[PDB]
Amino acid sequence: FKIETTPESRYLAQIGDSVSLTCSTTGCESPFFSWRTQIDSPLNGKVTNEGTTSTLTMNPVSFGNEHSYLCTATCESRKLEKGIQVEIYSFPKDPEIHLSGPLEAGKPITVKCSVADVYPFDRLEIDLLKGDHLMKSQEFLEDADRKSLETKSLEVTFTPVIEDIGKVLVCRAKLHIDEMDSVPTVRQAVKELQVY
Repeated sequence: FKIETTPESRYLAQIGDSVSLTCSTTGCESPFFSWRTQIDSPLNGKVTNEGTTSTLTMNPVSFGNEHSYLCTATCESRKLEKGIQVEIYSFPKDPEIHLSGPLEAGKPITVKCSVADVYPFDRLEIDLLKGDHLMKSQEFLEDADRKSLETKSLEVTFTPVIEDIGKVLVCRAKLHIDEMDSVPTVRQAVKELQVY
C-alpha cells in the first residue's frame, strides 16, 4: 500500500493558469481521498475522485492556491499522507523603456525601465544595458507586505554622446524562481539610440 502524486513534491504555477494535482494509490481496492492545506483554509480548487485517483484542480490559479496541499488516502484502517508544495508567480509582460525626452548628445536624459504585474517582486532583477555595458541593476529586497501584482521600475540618468549612436538600450528583467522548464525567467525590451 503506497501513495503517489504528480507532480512529485512541488509545482510552479503561473497565476491565471489551470493546474491539476493528482494523487494515486496502489494496493487498495476502494480508497477514500481527502485534500487540505497545511494551515487549513479553503482549497480554492475542485476535487474529482475517480477510482484510485483523486484530482485537485485549481482554475484559475491565484494567491489562494499558494499553499502546500496535502493528499490523504484512507484504505479501511490505514492512512497515508503526501504533500505537494504549490508556488505561484506572475511575469505576464515584457518591460517598457521610457525616455524622458529626445536624445541629444551632451544633454543628460532619464531612462526608466518598468515591468508590470510581477510576483514575487523580491525575486525580480532589472538590468539596464547600453550595448553590452551594464549601466544599472535594480533589486527589490525580500519584504513585500501582501500578495499583489506590482509594477516596479528602474531609473537611471546619463548623458548621451555621439558614440552612443547606433547602440541599443536593452532592459532585461529576470525573475529568480525555480523555473518549470519552458517557463520564462527572462524577458527583455530593446531600444535603438538615435542621438542628435
